[PDB]
Amino acid sequence: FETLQQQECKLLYSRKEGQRQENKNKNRYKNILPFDHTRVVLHDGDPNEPVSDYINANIIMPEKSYIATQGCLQNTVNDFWRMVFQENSRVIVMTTKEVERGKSKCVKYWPDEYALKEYGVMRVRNVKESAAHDYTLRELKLSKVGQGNTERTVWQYHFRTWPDHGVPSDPGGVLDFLEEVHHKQESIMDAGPVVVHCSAGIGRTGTFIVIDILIDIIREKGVDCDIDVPKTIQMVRSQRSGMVQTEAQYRFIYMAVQHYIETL
Ligand SMILES: Cn1c(-c2cccc(NC(=O)CCC(=O)NCc3ccc4c(c3)OCO4)c2)c(I)c2cc(C(=O)O)c(O)cc21
Repeated sequence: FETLQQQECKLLYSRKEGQRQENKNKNRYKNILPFDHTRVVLHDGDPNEPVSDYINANIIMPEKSYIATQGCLQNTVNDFWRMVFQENSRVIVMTTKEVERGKSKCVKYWPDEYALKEYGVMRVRNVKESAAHDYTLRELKLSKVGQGNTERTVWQYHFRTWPDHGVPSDPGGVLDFLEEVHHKQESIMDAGPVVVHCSAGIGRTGTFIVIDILIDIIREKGVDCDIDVPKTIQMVRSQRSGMVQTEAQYRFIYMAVQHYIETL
């Protein structure tokens, strides 16, 4: 893990946008930013706003795409749905609670069951909240106001059991969970990138995107194929820096992948 933490003593890519004054309070952590070449660009924003194209997120495509970004901020909730809509995403993976260890990891941006809110030009209708053990599945209807013909379902799997400290002592919950999200994403033909976030959108988020990428490998090739965790992390970090910030989260990806193979 350290042979890679060092490999980032310097960054091979530019993150000039996130620093612009106007995008200053559009990030949760001043130091965590998105590389200009992968970052999600937001079109069609309030023409009264100078910069409405920025959102702290990065398209992550294995080299099924993903979109890693931060947990919503009170002032970014509308930029968030604009991304969802613009990107045509149908699945959302919340990996953080709304407040861990007493602090705000993410702001609520989905309306209560049966309810319906409006975020800028976007409308969201929670048509039914179901809640299993490790997570809660919320069926949402997103659409741009003034145009109901654009409406589409956007399932939001909200993992809730992840410990405030450390990582799951066992990968079972994360695997059944991801397993669901996989098939759900597969059923929706022409869906956009799966979104996955957390406080900053790089640690825990990266742990999921990564585990999922490898498990997809094990579904296509078998339990025999070769898994290179370290080459994979570098692979995503080239699209978004910091993916996976701890050794424990690193070891998890390993225990995660093996376990899955055991299951098979
Ligand atoms: C572990 N970690 C860290 C991360 C990395 C380095 C340091 C910290 N620091 C801490 O606050 C822990 C300190 C502690 O012992 N508590 C006492 C305490 C807490 C809050 C207070 C306070 C005192 O005084 C005022 O406030 C967190 C990140 I960033 C991070 C991000 C993710 C992700 O998915 O995005 C993740 O899954 C894990 C992550």
